[PDB]
Amino acid sequence: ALYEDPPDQKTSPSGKPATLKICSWNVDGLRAWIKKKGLDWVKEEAPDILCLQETKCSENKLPAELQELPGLSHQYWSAPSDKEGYSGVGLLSRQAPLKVSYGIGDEEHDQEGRVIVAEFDSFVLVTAYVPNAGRGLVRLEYRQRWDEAFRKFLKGLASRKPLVLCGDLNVAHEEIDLRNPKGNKKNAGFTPQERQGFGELLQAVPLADSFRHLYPNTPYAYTFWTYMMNARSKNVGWRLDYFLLSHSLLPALCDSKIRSKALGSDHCPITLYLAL
DNA sequence: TCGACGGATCC
DNA sequence: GCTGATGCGC
DNA sequence: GGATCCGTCGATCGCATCAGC
Ligand SMILES: [Mn+2]
Ligand SMILES: [Mn+2]
Repeated sequence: ALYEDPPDQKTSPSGKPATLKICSWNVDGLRAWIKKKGLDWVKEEAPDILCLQETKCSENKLPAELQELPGLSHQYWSAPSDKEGYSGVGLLSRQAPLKVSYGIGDEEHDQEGRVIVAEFDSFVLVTAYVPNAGRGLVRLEYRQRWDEAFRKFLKGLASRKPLVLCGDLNVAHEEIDLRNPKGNKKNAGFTPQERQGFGELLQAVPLADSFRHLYPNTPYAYTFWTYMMNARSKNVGWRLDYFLLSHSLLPALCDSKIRSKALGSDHCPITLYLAL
């Protein structure tokens, strides 16, 4: 069945108003997404921080519209080191971060422009585009290696500051997180190995699934739909895009949204409200 | 994701 | 710039 | 031996590249 995201809750569990609004979006081709009016949607949402995944766009080719964007003037981009039109992430912020870094510190895993770490006053933001296990599961062996290194990196990071992790984590954690769980247990994104990695990420860092924490029993809430077979119009999709939080920030959590109606990609954007 | 193939296996 | 083919992806 | 089931196994959509010129 179709899904309607509930209204934005903008106070914390103690009624402190939301001070920080982060939006994350796998744009699936940055240039195409801008031509499909993505930035119009971003300007109306007016986030304080905007994280993009799968930009498929070198730093030379970044369209001009992105400079004329003064609510998000501090902009950071990572592209693969030797693979054009593939992967890529960016982070755009209203306020400059204290410190920005690329990758996780493991050469093996830092060649495909997938991770930006931005340290602010009260917390660290990681945005990530996790490697897809691939058709026929060709990259499943590599993904489990990625998962373990990524988990260890985030565990280290969260021991020093509160952590927000957002982005396309390329796994649907539980059967409620996709429309066709039965038909997809040997497919990328829903293998038992990918579901276990997510579980161990939640437990080992530790982190909480912001959206599932607030709506633990809400089905049909998805962030991705394949372009094929008109899946989006039937809401035959997957929840692949997350905000994961240090438990300490759970009392700062106001809401975790899914903007199902914003068009322009095969993912919709997700939006996080925090009281900091 | 879907339909079309199989090759089972029951009524 | 243009065609046609390939890589990638839930 | 005619009908439903049940595991593969191809053809879709969309973006961006590449090879050639
Ligand atoms: Mn994509
Ligand atoms: Mn079946």
